[PDB]
Amino acid sequence: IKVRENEPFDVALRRFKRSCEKAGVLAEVRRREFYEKPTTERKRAKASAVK
Amino acid sequence: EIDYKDIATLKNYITESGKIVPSRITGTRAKYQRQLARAIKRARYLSLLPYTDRH
Amino acid sequence: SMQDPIADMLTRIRNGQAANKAAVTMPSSKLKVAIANVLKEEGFIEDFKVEGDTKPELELTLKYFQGKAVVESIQRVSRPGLRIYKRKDELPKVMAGLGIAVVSTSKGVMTDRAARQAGLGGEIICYVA
Amino acid sequence: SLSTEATAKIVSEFGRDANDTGSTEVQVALLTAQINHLQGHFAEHKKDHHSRRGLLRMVSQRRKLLDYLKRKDVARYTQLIERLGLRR
Amino acid sequence: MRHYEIVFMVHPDQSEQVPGMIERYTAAITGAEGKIHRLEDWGRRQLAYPINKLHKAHYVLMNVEAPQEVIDELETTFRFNDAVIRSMVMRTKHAVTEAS
RNA sequence: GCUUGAGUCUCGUAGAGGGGGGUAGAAUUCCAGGUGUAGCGGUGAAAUGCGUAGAGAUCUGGAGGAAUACCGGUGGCGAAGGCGGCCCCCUGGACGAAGACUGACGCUCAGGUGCGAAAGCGUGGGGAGCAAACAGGAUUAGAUACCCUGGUAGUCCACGCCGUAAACGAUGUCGACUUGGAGGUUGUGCCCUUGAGGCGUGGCUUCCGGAGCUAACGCGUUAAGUCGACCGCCUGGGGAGUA
Ligand SMILES: [Mg+2]
Ligand SMILES: [Mg+2]
Ligand SMILES: [Mg+2]
Ligand SMILES: [Mg+2]
Ligand SMILES: [Mg+2]
Ligand SMILES: [Mg+2]
Ligand SMILES: [Mg+2]
Ligand SMILES: [Mg+2]
Ligand SMILES: [Mg+2]
Ligand SMILES: [Mg+2]
Ligand SMILES: [Mg+2]
Ligand SMILES: [Mg+2]
Ligand SMILES: [Mg+2]
Ligand SMILES: [Mg+2]
Repeated sequence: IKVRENEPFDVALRRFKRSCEKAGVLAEVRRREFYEKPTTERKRAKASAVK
Repeated sequence: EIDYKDIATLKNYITESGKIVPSRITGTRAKYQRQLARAIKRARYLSLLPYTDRH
Repeated sequence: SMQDPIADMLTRIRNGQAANKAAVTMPSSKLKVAIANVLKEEGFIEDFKVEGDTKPELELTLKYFQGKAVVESIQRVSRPGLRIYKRKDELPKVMAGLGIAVVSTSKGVMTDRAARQAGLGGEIICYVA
Repeated sequence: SLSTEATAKIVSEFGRDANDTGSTEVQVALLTAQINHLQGHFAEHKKDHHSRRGLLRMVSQRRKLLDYLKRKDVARYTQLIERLGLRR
Repeated sequence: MRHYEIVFMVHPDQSEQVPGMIERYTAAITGAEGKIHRLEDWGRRQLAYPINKLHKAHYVLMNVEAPQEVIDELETTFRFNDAVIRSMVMRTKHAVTEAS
């Protein structure tokens, strides 16, 4: 979220943003409510994540 | 874990952001990941820990 | 719910058998015994055994001939829901003679072969071949 | 769910010695006790439909145990409902 | 008799009323023959986020054994009382000592 | 009469089980103000819409309603419906460890009764966001749509109606019996606690898989296997869950 990054380097170095926010909870909340269908959606996040 | 007052042991179960850390990272047991959260929550309510890095 | 003990026998056998299991136990009773008898007598099991006083416990030894088991089919015939009673002239004869039908008469728990000889009838407990 | 204190007191009050915990008479009173208590719980609230199931349960139970006793010792039975105060 | 953890936070300006407060809540609980198994005047501590505006605030940990009644009034007086900007009476499960 | 079925008692354990009251932070909308200046917003592209009465953007202080990120999980709880911030109060069930009481007090259940998602109805309240209706803007041959700008009921609370869902595991309840393997969860006994453990012994659950079963698909000790007790229900499609 935050980066100090003091002296030597003009490279952004903010790969932290790909560690939480962004398309994370922000693609999530962006649209169709869901409500019970995430249930189904996450039942593939495990019907897959078994192997 | 054993308590919310343990902001010490506690502070190594949350990200910079303040967000609780999944059990799949901590390798924490089950029973305890709950004891943990329920104490981090408590710590959050009692201004003993931020909900947010906004503060 | 344990409302038919005899089927629980007929079946503890049936299963244990199909599971090529040597032994088999269960809570006993006079009625269980008298049948284990006919099963031994007529030779569908090695021998029975009741071990205990407070809470008696039928124990049966299963026979196996070739690879197969000796009991090809054990089936209840009477039962709580629907009881059966054949006279003497109407007693059944399983597998055309081969195998047998347990039956309880006023003179004890016999086979069809028996009860026919005994000249009387009873409740046909179950079939066994 | 009914103090160890009170629960004990009733065993003591209905069965033989304490320890005669499962005496017909004693269960009936032990339930009775809880049932009645519960009336004030469901007075307030009323919407507590789930917990209500447990209470009805309580009564299906007692009602069954009471029926049993009556078949056994109607004397013990009569005494019991006079003593608890139910049937009307 | 039930235990509770309990801990409130007094507004800085109203710090000086903390001694009397504890004095009071104690005499209130002991009053109904309830034990007082811990007490810890954590004093002005700094806050994780600001709250009611204003940072830092006086803390008071205090484990107790008392009837579910004096516990009630306590919870309310924490409302009646503006000076207390948070409180939280907790769990139970037997007394406790020292920790922190 | 019996004690194993079933009950009761002691102690604990886990839990989004139920009901009530408090309370928190993040966001959104809105009100007031600082700064700031001509665009914002929206789409596939647009337009309606919003902004020179200063919008959007940014900072600050407020108000209100709604839902509770992370934890979070083939995790958990309940009879089904369904139940996710945190705290207290009230309360149901479940489970486990010892023994102790009761002594078949059980199982199932037409009728009956209770419960029962969302939408819907009645009275008051409440109303941020969403959104049937409806209005506008597009698209299209047409566009009563999908898209966009708006937006009412409703979605929220109390009280009371309604009683239905693909209310599904499309698998009634209970009981006994029948090879295994890898997990998740949650109790409990023992072990130089000498390990973040070692071996056991329960309840629950996910995935495979054996016999067996199956039209096949598949199920497979949580059976759709082997058996019993009771209940519900089916009897070609349409007509009709209608008259
Ligand atoms: Mg009999
Ligand atoms: Mg805000
Ligand atoms: Mg603001
Ligand atoms: Mg409970
Ligand atoms: Mg109803
Ligand atoms: Mg509704
Ligand atoms: Mg209404
Ligand atoms: Mg619209
Ligand atoms: Mg229907
Ligand atoms: Mg379903
Ligand atoms: Mg297995
Ligand atoms: Mg399988
Ligand atoms: Mg079956
Ligand atoms: Mg009709």
